[PDB]
Amino acid sequence: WLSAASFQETTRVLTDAAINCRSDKLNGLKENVIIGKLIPAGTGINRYRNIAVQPTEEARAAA
Amino acid sequence: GYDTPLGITNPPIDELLDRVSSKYALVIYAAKRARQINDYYNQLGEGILEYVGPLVEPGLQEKPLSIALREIHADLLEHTEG
Amino acid sequence: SSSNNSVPGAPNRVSFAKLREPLEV
Amino acid sequence: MLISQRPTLSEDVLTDNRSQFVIEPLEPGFGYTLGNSLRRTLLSSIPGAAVTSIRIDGVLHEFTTVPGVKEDVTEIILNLKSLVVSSEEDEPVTMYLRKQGPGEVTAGDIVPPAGVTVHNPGMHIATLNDKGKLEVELVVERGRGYVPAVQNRASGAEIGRIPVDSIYSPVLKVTYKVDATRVEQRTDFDKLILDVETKNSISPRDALASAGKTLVELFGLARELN
Amino acid sequence: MLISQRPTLSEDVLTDNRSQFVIEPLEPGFGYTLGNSLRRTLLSSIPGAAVTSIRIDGVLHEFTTVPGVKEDVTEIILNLKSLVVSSEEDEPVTMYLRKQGPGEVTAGDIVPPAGVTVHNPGMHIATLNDKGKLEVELVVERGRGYVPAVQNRASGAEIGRIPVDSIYSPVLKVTYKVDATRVEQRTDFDKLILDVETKNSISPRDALASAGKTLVELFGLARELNVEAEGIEIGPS
Amino acid sequence: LRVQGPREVQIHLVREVQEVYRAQGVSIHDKHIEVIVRQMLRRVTIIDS
Amino acid sequence: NNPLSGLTHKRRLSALGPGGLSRERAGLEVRDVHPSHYGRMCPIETPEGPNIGLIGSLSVYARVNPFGFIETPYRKVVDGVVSDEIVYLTADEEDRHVVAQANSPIDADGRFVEPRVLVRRKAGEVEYVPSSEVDYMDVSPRQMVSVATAMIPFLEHDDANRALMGANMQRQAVPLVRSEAPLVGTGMELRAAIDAGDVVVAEESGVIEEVSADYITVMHDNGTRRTYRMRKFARSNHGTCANQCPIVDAGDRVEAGQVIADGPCTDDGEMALGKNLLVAIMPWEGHNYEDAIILSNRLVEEDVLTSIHIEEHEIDARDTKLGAEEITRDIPNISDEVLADLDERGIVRIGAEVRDGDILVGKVTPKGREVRDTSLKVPHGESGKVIGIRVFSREDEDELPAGVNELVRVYVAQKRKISDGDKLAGRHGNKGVIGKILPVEDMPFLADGTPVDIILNTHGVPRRMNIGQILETHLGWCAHSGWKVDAAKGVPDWAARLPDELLEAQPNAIVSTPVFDGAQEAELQGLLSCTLPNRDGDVLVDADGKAMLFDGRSGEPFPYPVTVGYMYIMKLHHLVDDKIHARSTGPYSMITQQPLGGKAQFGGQRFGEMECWAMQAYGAAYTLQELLTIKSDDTVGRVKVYEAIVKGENIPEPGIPESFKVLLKELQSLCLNVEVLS
Amino acid sequence: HQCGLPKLMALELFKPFVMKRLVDLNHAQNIKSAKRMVERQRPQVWDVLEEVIAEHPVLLNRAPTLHRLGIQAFEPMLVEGKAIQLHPLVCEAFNADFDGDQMAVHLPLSAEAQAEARILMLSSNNILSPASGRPLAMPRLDMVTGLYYLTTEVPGDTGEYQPASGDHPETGVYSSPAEAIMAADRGVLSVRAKIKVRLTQLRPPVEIEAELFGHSGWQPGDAWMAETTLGRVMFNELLPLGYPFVNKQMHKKVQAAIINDLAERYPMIVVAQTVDKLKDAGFYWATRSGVTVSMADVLVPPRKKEILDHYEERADKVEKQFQRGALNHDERNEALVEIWKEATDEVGQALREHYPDDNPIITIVDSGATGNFTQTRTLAGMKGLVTNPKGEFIPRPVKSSFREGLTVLEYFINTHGARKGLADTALRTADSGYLTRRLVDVSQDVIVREHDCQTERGIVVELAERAPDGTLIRDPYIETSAYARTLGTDAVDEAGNVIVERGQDLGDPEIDALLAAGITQVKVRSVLTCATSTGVCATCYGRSMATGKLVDIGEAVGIVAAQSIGEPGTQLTMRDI
RNA sequence: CGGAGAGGUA
Ligand SMILES: O=C(N[C@H](Cc1ccccc1)C(=O)Nc1ccccc1N1CCS(=O)(=O)CC1)c1ccccc1F
Ligand SMILES: [Mg+2]
Ligand SMILES: [Zn+2]
Repeated sequence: WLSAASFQETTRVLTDAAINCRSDKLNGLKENVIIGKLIPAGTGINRYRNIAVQPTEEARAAA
Repeated sequence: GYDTPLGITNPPIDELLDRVSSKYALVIYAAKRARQINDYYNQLGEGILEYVGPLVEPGLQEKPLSIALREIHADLLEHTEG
Repeated sequence: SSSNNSVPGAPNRVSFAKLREPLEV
Repeated sequence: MLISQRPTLSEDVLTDNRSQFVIEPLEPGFGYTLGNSLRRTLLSSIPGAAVTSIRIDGVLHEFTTVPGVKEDVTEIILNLKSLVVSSEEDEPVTMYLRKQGPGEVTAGDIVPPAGVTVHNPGMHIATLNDKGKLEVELVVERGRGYVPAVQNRASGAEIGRIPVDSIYSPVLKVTYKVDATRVEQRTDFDKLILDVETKNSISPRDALASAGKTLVELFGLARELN
Repeated sequence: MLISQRPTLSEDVLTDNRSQFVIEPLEPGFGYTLGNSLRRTLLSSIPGAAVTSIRIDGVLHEFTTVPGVKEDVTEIILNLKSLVVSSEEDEPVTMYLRKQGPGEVTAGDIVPPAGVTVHNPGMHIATLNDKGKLEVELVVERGRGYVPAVQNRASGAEIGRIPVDSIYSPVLKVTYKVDATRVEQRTDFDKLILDVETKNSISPRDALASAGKTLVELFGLARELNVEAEGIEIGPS
Repeated sequence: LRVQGPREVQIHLVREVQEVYRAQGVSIHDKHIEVIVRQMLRRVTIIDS
Repeated sequence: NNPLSGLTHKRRLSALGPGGLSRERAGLEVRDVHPSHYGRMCPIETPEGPNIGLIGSLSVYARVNPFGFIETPYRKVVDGVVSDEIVYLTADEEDRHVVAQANSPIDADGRFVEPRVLVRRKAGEVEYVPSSEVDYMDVSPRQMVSVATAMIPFLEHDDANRALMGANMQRQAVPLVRSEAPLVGTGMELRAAIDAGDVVVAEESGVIEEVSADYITVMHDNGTRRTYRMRKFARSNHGTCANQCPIVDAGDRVEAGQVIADGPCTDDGEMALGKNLLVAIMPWEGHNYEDAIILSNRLVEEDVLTSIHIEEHEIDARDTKLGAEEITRDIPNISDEVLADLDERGIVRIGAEVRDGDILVGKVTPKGREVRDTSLKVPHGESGKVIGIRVFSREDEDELPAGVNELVRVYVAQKRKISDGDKLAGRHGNKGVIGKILPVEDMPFLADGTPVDIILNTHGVPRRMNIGQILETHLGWCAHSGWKVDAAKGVPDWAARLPDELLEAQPNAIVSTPVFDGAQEAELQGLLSCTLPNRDGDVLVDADGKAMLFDGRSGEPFPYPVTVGYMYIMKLHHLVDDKIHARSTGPYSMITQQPLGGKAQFGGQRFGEMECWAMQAYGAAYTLQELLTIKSDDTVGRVKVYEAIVKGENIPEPGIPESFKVLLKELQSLCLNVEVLS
Repeated sequence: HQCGLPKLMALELFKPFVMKRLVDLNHAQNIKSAKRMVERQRPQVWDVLEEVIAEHPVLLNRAPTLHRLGIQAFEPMLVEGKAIQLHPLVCEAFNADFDGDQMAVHLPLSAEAQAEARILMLSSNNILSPASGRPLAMPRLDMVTGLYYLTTEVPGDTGEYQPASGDHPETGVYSSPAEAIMAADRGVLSVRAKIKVRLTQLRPPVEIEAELFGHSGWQPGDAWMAETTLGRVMFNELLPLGYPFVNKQMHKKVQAAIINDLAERYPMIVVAQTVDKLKDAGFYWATRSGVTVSMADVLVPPRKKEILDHYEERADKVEKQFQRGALNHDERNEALVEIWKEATDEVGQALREHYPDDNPIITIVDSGATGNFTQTRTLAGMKGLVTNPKGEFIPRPVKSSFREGLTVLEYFINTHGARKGLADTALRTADSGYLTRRLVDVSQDVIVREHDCQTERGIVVELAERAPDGTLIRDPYIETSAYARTLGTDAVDEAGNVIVERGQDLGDPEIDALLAAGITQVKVRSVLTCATSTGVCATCYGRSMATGKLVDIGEAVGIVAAQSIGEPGTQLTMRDI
């Protein structure tokens, strides 16, 4: 309902959502932009943002 | 087969993209390594905690991201995706 | 051949016009 | 096919401040390059003298008018921008101008000290009708090129001082033409004719000598290799 | 007056016959004043020697092919035109080339007089693959710059003469560029980056020195008009 | 869509948009229009609950 | 901006207002040119934005009758004989007749030379009709254009779009320190300058008695006198300078209606909005690429395109609930060096140089001693000379508003030279910013050694269908050089219809080519083919209008001849000094803790929705997150980021922005139960 | 990859970094002193600023941001002035000219933001258009004119090649390009004169290499005789070392093809360097190409009056037939719109035939730099037919050209049309943004999520339907339907072996092989049939048009699709269906 | 710097 209300017809969407008691799972680009969270695309995806970096054993020994 | 790269365009991006699966992986790789280098520099004034300093001879005022990209180019690191 | 003759102290600017103006602006 | 004749320079005096210099023989294709090098040096890097700032008696800035003169002080600055002065000193010197009553103020009314001299009396500066008095103090200085006005903040000057743009260029107009000799025996050479016109502050010979000294100094470094 | 830059010359060696010079601290506008004059002096002032004409036995009327030689006449002309030679005698000299039977004709198979020398003896000229013979005589002179072929209006001396374009200058190629070389509140100072390529008969440093000498001599003409006129002084090294 | 099926309407829409854009001399790959048309065909209307 | 802008502003007709059209709802058919506009509203001069077609300008000869309908004069013809009897007709009246053009051949009397005449009819229709059926006739071929559009030479050679742009851009020129009238004009400049009213005109005949930079005294014939005061270095509504200069001597005799002093953009009583510059029409090394312009350095050394701009700063001292905030030089915790320019009262001294952050009026307010400093400063990027101070004090029974004691005002002026980023323009819709300013030593120069002042690219002329600039360049070279038609044995056939007094001219001659009745192509060719030599005795521009130039950087002559001449360039009020802005931190809005917007507010650049779309398409998540959280409205993130940067640390993580909380509060105010589940 | 940034703006954007460095270098004792020093712009801050801004990327944006390339990252370098210096090769991407435009500058702070700006958004990494794959950072306008002039062969020029005449050998053959350059400097040779040259550092074309060296290869340093012009040697020296010699005149399309080949066969750094070199050469040679505008260059057709009289006779005959009872109003109007259309065409043809081939206007138009021949005909021929307030053509033509000057009644209607066009443009630009916003919203959550759904469905693309008599004719609209797609099933011809395997990018070589084998239709993978629950898979989407390789697993393709569809909406005019 | 209006640039 957040994405729909931010697009068009805010009043109608809000009244329908209130009557139906809709719950918004914040899974989307516009919703994450609104709440200030990392968008689930590009470099904000789990497989990318959770990379672990460390020097190699040989490079560490060469120190 | 190319003229010497100059400035932000060094090391070549084509060379870097061989080390990783995608460009996003390269972005996160370099960002995390740069954060590690900066933490090392900051803590050096107090003491070593968990990090390793530049693995390549840094420049006179080279910034952490450039050092991280040079270390990635000259194979010295390893990363694991999530 | 000039442009204007009504204003007293006007510069003498010569015109290429071939038509006479019956009415003044 | 080795010509062993060295170039020689000769002058033709068209008038007091205009002359032609002829240089020949030259290698084919070398006339334009030499001519343009000389022209650039003449037009850019010849030292001279110019007025750096002035101080009029009863004014505080250049956006005002003097009572009795028909020109606003800005127009007086623009008129003074056309002065040609030759200075023999190496430090700033001050000239004085003073006029009273009906008449015209011209560049011949300036009183220069020893060394400095005004070269174009009759220039025209302002006109005083009946009750106008003009008393302007001028500062002459030496330099080269074009230097914009130096603000009072940087110079630590008072409020009455009015900095002015300086143009230390004694040269006026320069051009060249090349006469080529292309015979079928390949005994070719060029002929360069350079015209120099100065604004009466110096002679074209002196400007050419200054350019030659500058160019010799610059090209002496490339010969240091040996 | 006195300048405040004192330009300095630097060299980068890219090969034994190619360098790249730099004159960094030049006043604004003196990059183009110096670069074009220096390039022209490099390319058209240094003296040298080259083959001016040749005469090949067996070809008089039609310049298409030489019997017993794989290569046509134009290839021979281009090969001899690439010979690097140095001569001292002012007047033209005459060489001779002659190899008999199968083999490879090389620039080292000629015997020049004591006044001439060949700097690339290994250069290839022609191959004899039909049990033939070759006999060509070369004419070498001294000069400066590039001189196209001079037509032989007086053919009475010989009818087999073939004039060729002479590359007298020992400098082959030159280029220059200008950039910006300052940050101290000023980004308008010029740079000059010459890229000189020369023959095997002289190194680029010697060519640059000779060009500087010639330019100094040329501008001494202007300097002599008034020896006490005021200019600009770079100052002592 | 009611007569021929979803694939036919998909090709119809893609062809119509592509021809409208080609008439002016603009080149766009079909994959973008396919993305949009895919987004336009995602639901079904119920008949019997 | 200048007299032309105000004159055209007064003669303006607008369709939108309390009882008119809407700037958005208006359709495409109310913005169109109607056949009934001919002679009543100009079809060229309109805005370019959403007001396209809704605001127009009155025509030259038009007037409004008592009922409010625009009229226009027509010359009556009887039995095919054009008489001299002007009658004004409304559109509905005009629709009942057929009117011929002003360019209809005549035979020294009213009789039409040709048997059939092309005439205008009711609904925008033209037909050939016998000469005995013609009712009326236009009074000139410029009856449809307006004042600003009538000052474009060779208008009929320019397409509508570029003519519209040129008419609009003539009203944006800034007055320059010194003015000069065009070499080639049209004649609608003397009257335009006189009617605008920025010049001083002699009301009655007399002899000038005393002339000074401040006044003129005229001794009338009947023994009376009248003194005219000149407004010097005044400030316009747009910050320009309005300075008047006398142009008469101490013994000259004047006539009633004669111009007695000049104005901002006037030269001898004629509009002078620009300068005449020697132009080249070649492409040059990519510096004039894609509408950019290349200028010589002479235009800066000689103050050719210099302007004076004046700023106004004011501060007031209120009563305040705390009480009695005062203007004085005693400001706490300020070095005595910083107070050097202030006088005893507490205001700067006239003639003092002021820079950014400098004190203009020292003031202290009792915030509660607790007296703080609330002095007047010089805004960012502003400087100049203090040229005047006006102070109103309630103690001197001044009509000040309620609750204020002092209202000091300060004026600072600065001269601006031409620099990269400033906007130039000609009269034919050609515009561009200054890409570069070259030394005089490396500009293309003619055989006699004359550098060219400006270089315009070739690739912009033929595509935009404004070929009147090339014709203006040719005629400008002809006028500057001078000419003499060699009519030794009769006048040449191309000069048969050329007016006498136009067969010869001196160097720097001013000529006029009216808007629709001016110079032809054959006449231009003829004039180009016969021009006077230069000082040495050589002709630099050949019969094609093209000259052979030299390369100023290498000295080699360019392989092919280039087109050179003189055209009229104006300096537009779009200077880059007023457009550069940067920010790192500053004021924030109170309802939502986001940066303020505006150069004057020291605001931030908006990162709208389409930029967010672009960032999402790139796949850049961290950049977008930081832009939205820690650069805009993360109250603690901002301070933490600043601390981290001023130290050697790395940036922290962001948090919830304040706008989301404001949205939640508004939704709750709408009686909606919004909750965040975890 | 560089942009010029004003010093005064750089000092303000990088304020905290400059303060930190001032404190570090002992120019101030605390942060307040450094802050005041920066506020006062003391002479000690510029030196530290120069080093502070080094290798710190900066984002530049110009509104409206119609597509992705409206934001790009550069490497700032301080300049003197208050205007920003923009590279000429990014104007097309930004859609920016220099008549008064302005741009915004943004500074990334964190390490991740800098990494994104330096990898994802760098200007030299975005050369190709994401919507179609065509290059956007390539020469245009002045550069095209310069390269077209350089790589042109003019018969019978100076120093041209001459065969042996029986008394002297061949003339016009040079032993190296250095000798040719020396001859050109001496004025004995022309850059556009056909010659014979010996080349050792340029790779011969495929035919010459095959018939001259064979198997082994060119092996730089091998000499071969070329028959071209000197300008073409100069142009080919600006291309990579191993690129085969190109002997052609460089129309804009030829340059675009060259750039596409380089992009698809070389790393992007080489492509960026090549485009920089081409920019330099084109700008240098456009100055010496001798293109100007003068009224002597605007030639008028020599027989316009005769053609106009010929067609006026037809118009008069039709009008008199209407005056008699033979046809109604509409028939007369249609007949008069015809006749005059043909007259305009004939005048255009005569104008085209009259002009010389080296005229500046003809050269600019034919070079592909900018413009078209309709404008040339309007300028030098006649404008032609105009349109009524309803859009229909008027039966009366405008017979004057802008070189002669339209009359006052031919200018009124011209202005009517021009203002109508301007208003329509405003309405169209207002209408396109709404469609773009709706398209973005509908498909904002279509994102690549897998690498392969292993689906067996697909779509069939015609791919050069066959001819009736028997022949394969390539389908005109094949690059937007068959290229950048993955195969769904093996391609087999007349019971033969598979020509292209399943899961192939299906580029130019694959399509050419398919056409040679004699197979028209091929089944491909499409997003319309992707089986992934959320988003799409890389194989179904296929190649990424911007990158030229299989799309990544995080790419947001819906926004790219929306921006690609909606961007060319103003060009697409708003013209009972 | 909260709101309304007017004008202008791309
Ligand atoms: O038509 C011409 N010129 C007329 C000239 C005119 C202007 C004003 C009043 C009366 C006549 C025109 O501008 N019309 C006009 C002006 C504005 C809007 C509509 C109209 N029209 C078009 C001709 S329409 O279909 O009959 C009826 C409506 C003309 C003259 C010479 C050569 C070619 C031409 F196309
Ligand atoms: Mg623009
Ligand atoms: Zn799939």
